[PDB]
Amino acid sequence: VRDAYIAKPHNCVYECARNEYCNDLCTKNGAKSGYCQWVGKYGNGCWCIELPDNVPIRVPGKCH
Amino acid sequence: VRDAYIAKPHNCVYECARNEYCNDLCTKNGAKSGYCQWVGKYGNGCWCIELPDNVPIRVPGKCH
Repeated sequence: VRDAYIAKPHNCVYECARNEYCNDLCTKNGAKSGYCQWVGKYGNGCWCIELPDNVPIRVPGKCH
Repeated sequence: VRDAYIAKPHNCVYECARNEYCNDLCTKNGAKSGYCQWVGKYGNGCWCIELPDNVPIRVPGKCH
């Protein structure tokens, strides 16, 4: 498992305005919990705790 | 076509913090354009202009 921004196609974050939205998105995908980052590595977006390894995450590179 | 909040499965909005994120999402799904609406019927989320009828929208009920 890993803690990371959960990705949507292709190598993009899910933006967010509140923590519960991210908690729900994360747990639906198997993570323990999640919250909304504002000033993390990739800016605004959902961050998941203990996301299963085969769920895509945001990594270095361009989103589109 | 209708102006509406585009839905993420299942009956969820896409939350947002910048307009390009919504315009990108809405136009990929065939809308004329879209923007990040902070306040509205279904609170913060992407609002699309003239989304095609076959693309789900947020409707009453809970996101799941």
